[PDB]
Amino acid sequence: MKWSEYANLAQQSLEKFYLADTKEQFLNNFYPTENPEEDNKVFNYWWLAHLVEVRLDAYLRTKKQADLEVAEKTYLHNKNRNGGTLIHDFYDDMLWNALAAYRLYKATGKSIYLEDAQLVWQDLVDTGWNDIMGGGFAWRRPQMYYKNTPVNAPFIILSCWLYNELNETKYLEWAMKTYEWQTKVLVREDGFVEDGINRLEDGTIDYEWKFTYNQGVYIGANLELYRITKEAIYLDTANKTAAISLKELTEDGIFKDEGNGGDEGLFKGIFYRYFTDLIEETANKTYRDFVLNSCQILVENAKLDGYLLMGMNWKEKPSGKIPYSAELSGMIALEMAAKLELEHHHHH
Repeated sequence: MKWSEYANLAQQSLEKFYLADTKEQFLNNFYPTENPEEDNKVFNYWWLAHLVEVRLDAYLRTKKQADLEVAEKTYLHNKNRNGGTLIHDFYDDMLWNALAAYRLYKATGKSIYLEDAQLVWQDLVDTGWNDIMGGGFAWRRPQMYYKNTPVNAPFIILSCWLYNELNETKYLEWAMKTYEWQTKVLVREDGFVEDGINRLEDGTIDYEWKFTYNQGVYIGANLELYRITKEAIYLDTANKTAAISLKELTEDGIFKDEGNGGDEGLFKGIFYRYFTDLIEETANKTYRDFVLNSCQILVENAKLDGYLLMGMNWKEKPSGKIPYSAELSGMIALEMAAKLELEHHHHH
């Protein structure tokens, strides 16, 4: 089965294992789910933001209107569960949705999605930044002193996208301002990206919170700025972050576990997305093979009744309670493998 076909199977697998009993819920958070009521209490607004993105990946691959519709329907379901707006207490949850909104805008051409993305950017600029810890956007409204990567890196990406779209200087200025702070405060000399700082109001960094998605979004931020500025530092930094990530976060061809919590299940999917952008920008065949080889391990072990149930550890057979966040990273990885399989040419 080709990668494009595995991506299609992955797309179908989500509802196979997560379709909820009611249309209102849409998807159960876990599989299996012995007690739906309790397991579904948490509204994973940010998980759904990434589902919109993976549904869009399928559309970009197929060009089928039906696929774009599933993406839009998903986005509206999420926005409406959140009260008919993208505004949320967690600045990062908002950003993931703003990124999905922009991609939806580019695919549908509907102005409401661009306005949604712009509104999120504006809300962060108007309320999320302060000079505690020297700058940076805060994690959530009730904790304005805690500055972390999940908020700052995605904001840089959103700012760059908005800059290219609207051509207003404020977008590039904020992208640069945020990048400078992010790099100075949360990035290691060798390119490793720390999760955040001052979470406990003690001014320290969570060094042991080594997560793949922090590396991924920093790579994306660098590539977006490289596209706009063309300064070597951005491409060089993207490469260093990618290299250190593979060196310290992987083992035996796959990424090591990052935690049994639900949210962590989505982390490596996010890395794969921006890591794939680096691959296309640099034509790095070693990194290209890492993606394809890791996906091979996933498919050789995630089979379940003809479909794919993809947990946190890609080498192990599907076991225990699995959040669809993990399912999403598997789906993202396969869509990336499928894209790589098309051998798109970007540079000679």
